[PDB]
Amino acid sequence: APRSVDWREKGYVTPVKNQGQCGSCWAFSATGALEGQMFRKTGRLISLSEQNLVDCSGPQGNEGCNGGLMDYAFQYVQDNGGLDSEESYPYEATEESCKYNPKYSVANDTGFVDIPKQEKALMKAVATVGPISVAIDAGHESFLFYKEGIYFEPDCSSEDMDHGVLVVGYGFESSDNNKYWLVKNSWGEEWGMGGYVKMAKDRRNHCGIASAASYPTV
Ligand SMILES: *[C@H](N)c1nc(N2CCOCC2)nc(N(Cc2ccc(Cl)cc2)C2CCCCC2)n1
Repeated sequence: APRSVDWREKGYVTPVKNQGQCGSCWAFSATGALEGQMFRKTGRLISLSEQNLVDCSGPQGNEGCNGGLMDYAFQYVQDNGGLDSEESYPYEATEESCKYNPKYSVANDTGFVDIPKQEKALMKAVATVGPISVAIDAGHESFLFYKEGIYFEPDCSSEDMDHGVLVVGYGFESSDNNKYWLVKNSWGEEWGMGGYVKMAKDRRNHCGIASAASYPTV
C-alpha cells in the first residue's frame, strides 16, 4: 500500500477524452479501466471504443447518452466477446445503431470485481490492480468549475452518485487532511488539472467515491 500512487507514470492511462453533450461518462469510465487492465495483461496501451459501448450495450441495461453503469459495460464485453478500438469505432456523441465489428476487437473480459464499499479497500485495489471505475457525486457548481487543489464539497453525498470517473492513483500534499484520489474525468483537457481532479481521500468517503468501485477481470 504505497503512500503515493500514479498509474499514468506506469503507462496504464490514455489521454483525457471529451464526452461532449451526452450521458456517457459511464462508457469513458469503463474503457478507462479496461484500457489499464488490458495494458497490464499485454503491455500495449490501446484506446477503446466508448461509441461501441453507447451503441451496443442496451441488452446489458445501459441507456446510451442517457446513462449506464460501468458494471453493465464490463458485462457487455463478456457477453459480446470483445470491444472495438477507438480508431476503428470513433466517438460520435450521439447514439447510433450497433456497428460492432468482431475483427477490430482489441479487448475482452472475463467478468468484473465489485470492490467492498470502503476507502481502505479502494486503496488496496488502486495499488494492487490499476485504475478503478468509480461513481462520484458531481452535481455541484464547485465540481463543474473545478480548477486545482483538493476538491471538498460539504454538500456532497456518500451514496447518491451521478457521474462515473476513473481513479488512477492517490497521494497527499504538504495541513491536517492532506490526502487525495487522483481522478480522471472525461470533460476534455480544459477542465481542472489537465482533465484530472484531486478528490478528498479518507474524509468519510467523500462524494461516495468508494461506493460503487469496480474493475474488469481480463
Ligand atoms: C454520466 N454522464 C451519467 N449521466 C446520467 N444522466 C445524464 C442524462 O440524463 C439522465 C441522467 N446519469 C448517470 N448515472 C445514473 C444512471 C443512469 C442510468 C443508468 Cl442505467 C445507470 C445510472 C450514472 C450512475 C452510476 C455512476 C455513473 C453515473 N450518469
